[PDB]
Amino acid sequence: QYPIINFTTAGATVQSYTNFIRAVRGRLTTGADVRHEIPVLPNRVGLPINQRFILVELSNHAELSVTLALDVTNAYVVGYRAGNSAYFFHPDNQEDAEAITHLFTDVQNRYTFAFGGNYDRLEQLAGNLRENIELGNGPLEEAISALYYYSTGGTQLPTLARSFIICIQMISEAARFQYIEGEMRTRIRYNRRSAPDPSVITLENSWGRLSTAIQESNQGAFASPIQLQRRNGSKFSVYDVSILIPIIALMVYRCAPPP
Amino acid sequence: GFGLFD
Repeated sequence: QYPIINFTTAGATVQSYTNFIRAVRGRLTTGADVRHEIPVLPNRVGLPINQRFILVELSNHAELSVTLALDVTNAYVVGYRAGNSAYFFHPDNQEDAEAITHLFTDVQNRYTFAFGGNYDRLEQLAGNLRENIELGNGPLEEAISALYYYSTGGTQLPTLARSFIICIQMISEAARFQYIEGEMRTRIRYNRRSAPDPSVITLENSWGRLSTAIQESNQGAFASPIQLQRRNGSKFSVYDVSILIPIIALMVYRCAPPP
Repeated sequence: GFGLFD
C-alpha cells in the first residue's frame, strides 16, 4: 500500500495542521533534489508505479472519512475513495490513466469523472471562482462530508466541485507553499473562514512557472521576471529565487540541475 | 518572510 497520512478537522489546531502538512511534504519528496534550499518533487520520467502516489486520510467531527490520492510528481489530488466507491479526475494521458488503476484496487465501484481537477474547470462546475469560496477548518469539515455523501446522491455537482477546490488548496497548495500553509494556519488559529486573497490565488496560478524559473535561473537570477500580487491586489515582480525561499516549499521537476 | 505580500 502507498504511504498514508492522517488528518482530522475535528479539534484541529495550528500545530496539528502544521504536523500534517510537514508529514505530507516528507512523503512527497525524498531529499535527493534540493535547489536553492527548495525541494524538488520526483521526476515523473522513469518513476516506478509503487512510488507514484501518497494517500491522505481525512476525517471530520461528523465521524466521516475520505481518502484522497496525491500524485508525488506534482502534489495534486488525482481522486478519492469513500467507503465502497472511488472517483478519479479525468486523466491527461494514457500513462496517467494506467497509473490510477493502481489506486484503491479493492474498491467495489470505480468511476472516472469526464472533467479534470484543474481550477478553471472546477470553478465552472462549482459556479464560483476561488475568490468567492471560503477556506478554513469549517470549509474543510464540510468538504469532507460532501465528498463522503456524493455516491448516495446527497451532494450536487456544484457542491462536489466546490469541495474539491477547498481540499486541493488546503492540502496540495499548502504542501507546495509555506505561505499558503501559513494562510490556513491563521484561519485555524482564529476559527475564521475566508476566501483566498489575490496573493494566494496568484501564487497557486504561478506554481509551475515559478518552478521553471527557479530551475532554469542563472545562479538564482531569473531571465524574465515573474509578476505576483500582494494581498491588496497590487502587482510586483520577482527577479530571483532568494525572496521565494520562505514562500515555496516544493517544486515540480522541470530540468536537471546544472553542474 | 511573508512581508513580501503585505
